[PDB]
Amino acid sequence: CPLMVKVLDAVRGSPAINVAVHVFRKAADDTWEPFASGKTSESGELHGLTTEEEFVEGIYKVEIDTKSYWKALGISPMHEHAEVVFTANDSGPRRYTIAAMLSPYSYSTTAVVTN
Amino acid sequence: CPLMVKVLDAVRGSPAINVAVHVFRKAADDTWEPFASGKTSESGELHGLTTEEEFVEGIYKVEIDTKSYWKALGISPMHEHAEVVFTANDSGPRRYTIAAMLSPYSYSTTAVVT
Amino acid sequence: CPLMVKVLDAVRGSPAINVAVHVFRKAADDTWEPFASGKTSESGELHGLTTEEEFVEGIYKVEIDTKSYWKALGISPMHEHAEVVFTANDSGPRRYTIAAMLSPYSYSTTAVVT
Amino acid sequence: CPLMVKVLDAVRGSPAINVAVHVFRKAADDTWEPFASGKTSESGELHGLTTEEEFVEGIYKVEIDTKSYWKALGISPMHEHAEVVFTANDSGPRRYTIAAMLSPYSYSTTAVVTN
Repeated sequence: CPLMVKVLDAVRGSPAINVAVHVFRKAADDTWEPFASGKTSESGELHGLTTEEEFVEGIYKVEIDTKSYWKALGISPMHEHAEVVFTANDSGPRRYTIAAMLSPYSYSTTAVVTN
Repeated sequence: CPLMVKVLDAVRGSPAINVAVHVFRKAADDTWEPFASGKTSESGELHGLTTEEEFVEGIYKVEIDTKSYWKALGISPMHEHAEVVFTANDSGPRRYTIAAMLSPYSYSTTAVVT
Repeated sequence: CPLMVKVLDAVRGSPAINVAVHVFRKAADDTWEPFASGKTSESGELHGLTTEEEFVEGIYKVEIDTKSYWKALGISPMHEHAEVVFTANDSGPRRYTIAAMLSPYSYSTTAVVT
Repeated sequence: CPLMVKVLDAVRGSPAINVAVHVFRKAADDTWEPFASGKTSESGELHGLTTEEEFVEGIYKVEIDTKSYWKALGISPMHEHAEVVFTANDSGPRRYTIAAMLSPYSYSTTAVVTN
């Protein structure tokens, strides 16, 4: 499993469950073409987005629908979403985990890369 | 000053100076309309981007050229840039301080609203 | 001002006002020597804690009474209080801004050094 | 396993491996008594710190030696450690995961509490 996203609710101290996640890859021109999508599970994790065969080198965009997450709890948050754009597998295939920590008025998204 | 953007360097622990920041506002037709842009000062802050009259209710995108920042420090980052999209003034005028803390593999952002 | 502490509320997106802050410095015998204290203002900032003459090299602890802050807001937090411990001025005097962002279950802290 | 700590290096984008972690519990007096300790694995996680029987109600402090971590990588750190003090099991037994994200000049620690 080369790409996984883990989302945590730092305000309620719990996993961010059922959060929509969309992944895109930049095509040769300059457009973002749909690559994969899914929703986080009860543990706040999202596995199986793609495979080693499909996940080639490229610039990828991971957009987390944090707004719907907060609205469902009755909160109108600051951000429309949490997004990370990064280059993947530029020095060979790696396993990537996008770890996102959420709060209504702030968030962090970091790319954890392993061999 | 209703909108101020601050950028910090998580690796060196200093203000990220001379960083390019672009701000866009989403139009009725769903497109991104250029709003204002500038570069952070020695304190890592960007003031004067807009006015109270100009900064109406809406969805705004702040795009930081984090990549050029790292390049100039001799670093080749994994993150391509940093983008923060937020809804502003939907409950009346407010002053916003949008801060972004950078690292080659991560960014954190905060919004202080008063 | 060589040391400034700023506290923010990640739940409401505002400065955390009237937050108690206590600073200690580790003594030669390993005990925490009271150094300075105060409360955040309406901007969530606390200035004037110390001076260039008193702020010597050493290991400092900034203890933030997050608990009392939440209580006043009708919230019984799981986090008891934040402790930010750092070494200061070990390569000469520097100006430090210690910021802490709070939630009932978490806190993030940053340090800008100039 | 009621208490787990996971540490991530948000600056190098990897798990923070072999990081020492010390856990204390405030005793009836007002002092921090040793409770448990360990080192993070290659995944940056530390399991088996305590048991359901031993982890009773109380105020606990979890101190992560980030200073040694950054030095071993040749990176000068700002903080002595990343820490979290919290009341645990005050409303019955819970599972606690301390998620800490690290950078030389900043850290975040959030208690993820589940049933």
